[PDB]
Amino acid sequence: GHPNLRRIMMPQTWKGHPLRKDYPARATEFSPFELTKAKQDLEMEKPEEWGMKRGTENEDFMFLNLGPNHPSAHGAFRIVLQLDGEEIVDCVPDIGYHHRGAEKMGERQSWHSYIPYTDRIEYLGGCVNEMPYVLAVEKLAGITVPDRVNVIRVMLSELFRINSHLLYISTFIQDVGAMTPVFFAFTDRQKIYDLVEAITGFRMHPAWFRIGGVAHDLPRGWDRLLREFLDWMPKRLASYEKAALQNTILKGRSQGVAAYGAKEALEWGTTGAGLRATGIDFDVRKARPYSGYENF
Amino acid sequence: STEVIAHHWAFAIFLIVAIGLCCLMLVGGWFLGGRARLSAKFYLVAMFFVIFDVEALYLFAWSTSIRESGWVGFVEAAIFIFVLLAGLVYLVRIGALDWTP
Amino acid sequence: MIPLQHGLILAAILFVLGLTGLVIRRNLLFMLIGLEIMINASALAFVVAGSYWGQTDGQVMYILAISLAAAEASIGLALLLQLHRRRQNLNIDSVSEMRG
Amino acid sequence: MTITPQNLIALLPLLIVGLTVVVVMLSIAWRRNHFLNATLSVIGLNAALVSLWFVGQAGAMDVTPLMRVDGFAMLYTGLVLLASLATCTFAYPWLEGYNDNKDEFYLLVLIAALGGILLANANHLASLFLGIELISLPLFGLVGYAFRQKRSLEASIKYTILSAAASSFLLFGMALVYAQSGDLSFVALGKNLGDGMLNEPLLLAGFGLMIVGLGFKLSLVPFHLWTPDVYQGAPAPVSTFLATASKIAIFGVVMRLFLYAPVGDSEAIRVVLAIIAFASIIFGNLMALSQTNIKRLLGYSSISHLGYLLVALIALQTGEMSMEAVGVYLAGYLFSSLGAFGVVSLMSSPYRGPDADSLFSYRGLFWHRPILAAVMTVMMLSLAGIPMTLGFIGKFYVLAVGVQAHLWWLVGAVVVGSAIGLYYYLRVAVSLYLHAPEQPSNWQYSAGGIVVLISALLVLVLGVWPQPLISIVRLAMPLM
Amino acid sequence: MEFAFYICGLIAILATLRVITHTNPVHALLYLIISLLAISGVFFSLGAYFAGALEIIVYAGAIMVLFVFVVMMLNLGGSEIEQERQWLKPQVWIGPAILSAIMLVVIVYAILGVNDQGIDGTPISAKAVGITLFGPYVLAVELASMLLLAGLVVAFHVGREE
Amino acid sequence: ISPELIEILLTILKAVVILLVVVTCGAFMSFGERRLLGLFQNRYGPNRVGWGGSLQLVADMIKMFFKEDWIPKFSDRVIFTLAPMIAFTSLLLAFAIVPVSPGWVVADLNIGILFFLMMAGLAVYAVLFAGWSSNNKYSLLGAMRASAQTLSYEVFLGLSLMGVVAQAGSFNMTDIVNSQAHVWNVIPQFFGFITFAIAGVAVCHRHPFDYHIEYSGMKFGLFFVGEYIGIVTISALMVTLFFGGWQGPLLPPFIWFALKTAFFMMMFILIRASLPRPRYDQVMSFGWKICLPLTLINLLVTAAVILWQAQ
Ligand SMILES: CCCCCCCCCCCCCCCCCC(=O)OC[C@H](COP(=O)(O)OCCN)OC(=O)CCCCCCCCCCCCCCCCC
Ligand SMILES: CCCCCCCCCCCCCCCCCC(=O)OC[C@H](COP(=O)(O)OCCN)OC(=O)CCCCCCCCCCCCCCCCC
Ligand SMILES: CCCCCCCCCCCCCCCCCC(=O)OC[C@H](COP(=O)(O)OCCN)OC(=O)CCCCCCCCCCCCCCCCC
Ligand SMILES: CCCCCCCCCCCCCCCCCC(=O)OC[C@H](COP(=O)(O)OCCN)OC(=O)CCCCCCCCCCCCCCCCC
Ligand SMILES: CCCCCCCCCCCCCCCCCCCC
Ligand SMILES: CCCCCCCCCCCCCCCCCCCC
Ligand SMILES: CCCCCCCCCCCCCCCCCCCC
Repeated sequence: GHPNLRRIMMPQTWKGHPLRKDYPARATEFSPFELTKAKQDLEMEKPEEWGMKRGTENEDFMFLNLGPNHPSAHGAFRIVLQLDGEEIVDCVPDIGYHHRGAEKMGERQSWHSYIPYTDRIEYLGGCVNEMPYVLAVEKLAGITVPDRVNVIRVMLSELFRINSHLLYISTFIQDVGAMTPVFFAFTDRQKIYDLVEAITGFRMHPAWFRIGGVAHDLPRGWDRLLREFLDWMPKRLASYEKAALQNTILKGRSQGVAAYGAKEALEWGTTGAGLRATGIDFDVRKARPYSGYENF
Repeated sequence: STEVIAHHWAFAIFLIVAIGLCCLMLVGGWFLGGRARLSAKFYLVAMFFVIFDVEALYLFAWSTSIRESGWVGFVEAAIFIFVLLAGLVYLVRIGALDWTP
Repeated sequence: MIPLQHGLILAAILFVLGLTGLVIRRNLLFMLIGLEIMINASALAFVVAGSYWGQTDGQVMYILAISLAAAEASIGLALLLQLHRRRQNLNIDSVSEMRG
Repeated sequence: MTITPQNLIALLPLLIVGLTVVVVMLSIAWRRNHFLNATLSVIGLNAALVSLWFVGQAGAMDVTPLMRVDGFAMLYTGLVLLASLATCTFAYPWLEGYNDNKDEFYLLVLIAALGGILLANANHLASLFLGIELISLPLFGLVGYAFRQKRSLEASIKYTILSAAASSFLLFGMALVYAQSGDLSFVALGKNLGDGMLNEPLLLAGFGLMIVGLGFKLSLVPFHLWTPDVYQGAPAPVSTFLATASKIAIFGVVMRLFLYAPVGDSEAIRVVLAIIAFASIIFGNLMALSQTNIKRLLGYSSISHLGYLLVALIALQTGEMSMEAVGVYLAGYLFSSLGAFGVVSLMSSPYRGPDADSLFSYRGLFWHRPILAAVMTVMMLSLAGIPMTLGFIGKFYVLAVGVQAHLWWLVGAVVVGSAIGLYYYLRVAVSLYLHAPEQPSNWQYSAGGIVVLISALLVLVLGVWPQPLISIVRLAMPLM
Repeated sequence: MEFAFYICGLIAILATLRVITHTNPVHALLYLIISLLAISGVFFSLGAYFAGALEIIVYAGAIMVLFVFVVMMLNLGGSEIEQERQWLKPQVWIGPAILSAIMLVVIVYAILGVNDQGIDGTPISAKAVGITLFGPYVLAVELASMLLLAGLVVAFHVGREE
Repeated sequence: ISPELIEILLTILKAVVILLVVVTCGAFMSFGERRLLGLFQNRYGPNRVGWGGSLQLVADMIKMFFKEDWIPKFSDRVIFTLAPMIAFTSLLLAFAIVPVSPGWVVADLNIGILFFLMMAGLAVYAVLFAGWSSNNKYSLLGAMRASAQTLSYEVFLGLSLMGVVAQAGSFNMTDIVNSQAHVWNVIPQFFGFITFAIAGVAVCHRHPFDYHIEYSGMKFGLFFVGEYIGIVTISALMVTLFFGGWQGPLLPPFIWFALKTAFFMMMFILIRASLPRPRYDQVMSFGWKICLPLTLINLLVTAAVILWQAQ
């Protein structure tokens, strides 16, 4: 009864189902013939197999490819846009251009050597991506971590949340058209990266959480960098707001664009800022508190 | 005269040197280095540009001789600009100039 | 010291070239192109006539001529767009239903 | 020159129609209302028709180096305004069935009426060229107002390309005339010649190209081939306007041009116009012998009747009653064509979409629409030059003018073409009174029927008593 | 100014001749833009400075911008007519060629018999044209505005999409 | 050797010097846009190729020259080569009327700003030709949108300049800069100034009003150098039309003209760095509904004040 049951992570000319247990997890040998065949598929790439209808019946239904290569940090993906002039009438997103076999790797790494792979799930998140994996393994192991471990993990999760939110706000402001706040927000991200480099030894993928705690203790002097960042940040945030986020051109580009209510957010599984913008006060840190978020 | 023909020769040399500079740039770019249906809104806005451009040329001719035409010419150009703005209000109010409906 | 006859002859040459292009081309866009050529040749002839007599009248009727040319090109290209919308070809020999 | 408040009083119908254009455009911009915008258009046209009285009280004088207002301009302004009012009245029930915007029709009708007024008052090559274009372009829009209908799009394309060609021909002719003369006023087109040198080659060539453009706009042979196709493809109220107002205004400005120009009495232009008039009469009558559609038949009728008018025009310098003959003929032809195209428009309204055929099927019209059949057969008799009708009075005037100037070839052509016209007009009338195999109700349809009934009564009454029309045409005399 | 006038006229004639015989619409529009620039140079040679300025501003800057707009809207790549080349075969074009040659001969014979004192080429500035435009030619300006309004309304009504 | 021929040679050399300086200033202001964006974005910009980055432009020039010249196989070669040619020469000839000093002008035409309008129309042609000849759907669509933008703002470019033309009573550039002998035209023609600035930014395809993806090698360099030459031309034109041009109290006339022109070039860069890009429909609605009636009312009030003050 599925309307269009096709492959979504692999190309349609793929033999086998990779998450089955009898599938070889490792990479097969690269062959230039497969590369030339897939290049031929790209060059000769029919708006009927994708579930599209009205294949230029109004003599204005223009087709364009929005991806897959992108001049943006969100990654690589393709949308085929059908337009009446400038109006979108149908869109089929084609994803899987960033598939890494993370779950199949989860069946191929140990409980400890999988944490770097958890790091690169959402590569702007870092320790935030480490957090549910190590909490679930601690549920499997029966480990109740001490309160200092919870405090450290909450600190690093909030630091990486600030880093990711800064990248998101800068990227949105650059998408609207203002090109200075991305430079300033990346300077702030460099301050956060200085603190994270001091604590963990790595910038973006620290791989620092462990089963039952963290990799090392905090280095002697982290609080000075945290105080520097906490003094540095709010003035720059107010500068970002006044320079770009209260601009009426940005508001005209943003307000009333691609809106949905609580019903559409619930029926599509939308979570995070998109869910809470509809008035649904559902945050995991309050509804199902984890890792000592009740103490903040 | 002398100054007028000198300025004419200067303008001619300006044209010649500019054309030769662009041609020489393209020739040097070519020689050097190794080798290995749209909607009706575009027509509508271009047509509106054409019509308001010839009405603009009328205003161009008026504007350079305002003092020699007196208040009568001001009244006539006021009627002209009033018809211009009535046509503009008619175009806006019916959604002709709205890119999106 | 430019003869009026030479300017009028140039304008007449451009007019008859525009008329030939209007006749021999079945494409409606090339007929509109020919119409633009003929009305521009008429405007050039009037400019030559006004410059020979030393009057602004030639340039005034040039202005009226190009106002007509702009509006006629607007209407003709709108009709051409409509023709291409409802019959997908610009051959006017298809548009010959009324006869006799 | 300059502009005076007295000149503004003589400017009254032009200013009133332009103000109506602006008011109707702003009313469409406010809210698209069909009834209100049609009411505003007919109110403005009636206001101009009433302001003709104040123009007459102001006298006759030259309002601009371009415009000259006199009795002749008043008469032809009145004829064009009456044709525009009838076009609006016929167009409302037709536009009741039009699915797209119905409000631009009256705007284009008002702008074409403005061009007709300018042609009526024209005294200059600039004003003549601008008035011709100001009539033509709204007719480009009105002929293809039902562009989704294939026939109307065909007619609009044909009219647009051919009239752009004719306008460029006319423009090149004015260019050659201005190169020869140096003055663009009508009174000076050949003034700088003398001692029998009126047949200047460049002046004759410029007037020939002007004759090409005007004879296109008047459906004169051999620039006549557009007329049946454009008349058939256009909407029937547009056919009414294009048959009456455009032809009347362009013939009036041709009358002023050939009366005021010192080259108007050249024998070469006279012989060329005689050839064109002979060919126009004979050809327009002969092509309507075997026509089954009423629109093409009326187009060939217009060709023949403009040939008769041209015969009245050729004897302008030789005769003395030529202008009065043209005025009486134009009033009669206006009323007859208004009635005929009004019956066509009333029986072709409402517009039943671009897919359904707009065939007239005039056979057996009396047995379900008796009054329209009586009006239509009165028009068919009137176009034939049969007595009891005003068209006979116009034909009698054309014959008297031709007899006075000894234009015997034109008189014989008028008689032969009148006989051929008798045949096909009478065939149309008896077909109306035959038996058909198989066989609105608002006040605007009633207004259109009242208009065609009033035209029929006027044709009959001024056919049996033409003295008031002759007197009010002789009262409308231009400056000598 | 004499040599400029003759060279610009020759360029305009050659470009128009290339226009009426070319098969690519964009190349034809480019050649006609070249011809319009040449006729503007003809205007500047004769002292009609405002006419040449409006020839490039409007004729070679607005109207054929609209033509190029329509051509690229239609995506005219030479289909069903470029595969024919019918106008290049003699049986289509020789007849109109004799027609236009006879008309040109008649018009040239009429042109050669006029009084000709020559064009001095004294520059008629745009100020004088604007004075005459709002003096003796007031009603021409107002009714030309009405004419352009009519063309605007007609082209909007016909060239909609729906 | 005659004094008339000496004067002719001096005027020819003057025009050649003006042309070389505006072309060099356009290229070095591409470099200066990079450096000024670095200044406004809390960084340095290119400052390693030579002293302070002064030899950077030579490096991109050599890279542009010694690149593979590439024309698409299914494209029109003539139009593809022609579009950068027009985009360069049109705004170069638009600069050819700007008086930078008393006695330093290329052509003292009686049309002047009309010649600027002609050149702007030809620049629109350059954009259209670049979009069509690439044989790419993305470039064609982008050229359609960009050309409709430039039409929606050239519809009032001249009408914005008509206030200055009406006050000066002439089309000549030197008459325009002489009409501001006491008050600069930015004070009376302020609305004309803002509308002309908006239209000049829009017709130069500059931020925030911005088909180049198929161009490469020296053609892309020609496109960019033509764009920055258009920036120079529009800045110098607004200096001459609204800021007096070469007139000033103390400094030499070139010093005043160059300072005002460089200030407006820096204002171009600051406008690029600051403002976000509006949507298409709002941009064209602003061009049609707002700027055109503003220019018409500005011309009407300017004429009324001029005729009222003519005693
Ligand atoms: C040498 C030449 C270069 C000179 C450089 C200096 C001058 C540069 C001029 C740049 C002009 C840029 C103009 C941009 C206009 C954008 C108009 C627009 O789209 O506004 C839309 C926006 C929102 O509209 P709304 O209806 O609310 O949309 C709802 C949709 N959800 O509506 C709004 O946000 C309302 C305000 C619209 C814009 C008003 C005008 C602003 C102009 C830019 C700022 C100029 C400041 C002075 C700069 C220095 C001047 C010398
Ligand atoms: C060399 C071989 C051919 C090369 C390719 C073609 C290049 C263009 C050739 C034609 C145009 C330029 C001719 C040369 C003009 C040089 C200046 C000149 O002669 O000026 C004289 C005159 C100045 O005015 P005035 O005051 O009357 O002068 C009398 C002096 N007391 O000037 C005037 O009155 C007006 C001068 C003409 C108008 C300005 C220039 C117009 C250019 C139009 C170009 C059109 C496109 C050409 C494309 C060619 C390729 C197809
Ligand atoms: C790819 C190349 C294509 C071809 C490009 C052009 C090739 C030829 C270039 C050289 C031509 C000769 C130089 C031009 C003539 C200079 C003299 C001149 O124009 O004089 C006439 C007039 C003088 O006015 P002024 O002296 O102030 O008045 C006092 C009384 N005489 O001044 C005027 O009337 C000035 C107005 C006319 C100026 C014309 C300038 C060129 C216009 C065409 C640009 C083409 C751009 C490329 C193609 C675009 C797309 C097609
Ligand atoms: C709601 C419906 C729509 C309503 C309307 C909306 C649009 C409004 C548009 C308004 C436009 C106003 C333009 C006014 C211009 C008048 C000034 C002028 O042109 O004066 C001419 C005169 C110089 O002329 P003359 O003396 O002959 O000298 C020339 C030398 N041969 O000049 C002088 O002598 C100097 C005069 C200086 C005057 C300066 C002050 C007035 C102009 C600047 C206004 C600034 C406004 C700033 C923003 C306000 C808030 C928006
Ligand atoms: C010019 C004089 C009047 C001409 C005729 C005008 C129309 C009059 C119509 C009156 C009614 C006619 C009825 C005819 C009925 C025929 C019945 C035939 C039965 C075999
Ligand atoms: C499918 C329909 C095609 C129609 C093509 C029409 C072409 C007409 C060509 C006319 C050629 C005339 C040549 C000169 C004739 C003698 C001189 C004029 C008459 C005296
Ligand atoms: C953006 C600026 C473009 C300027 C182009 C013109 C350059 C001409 C160079 C002339 C230099 C001398 C000017 C006259 C003397 C007055 C100034 C003396 C100090 C430079």
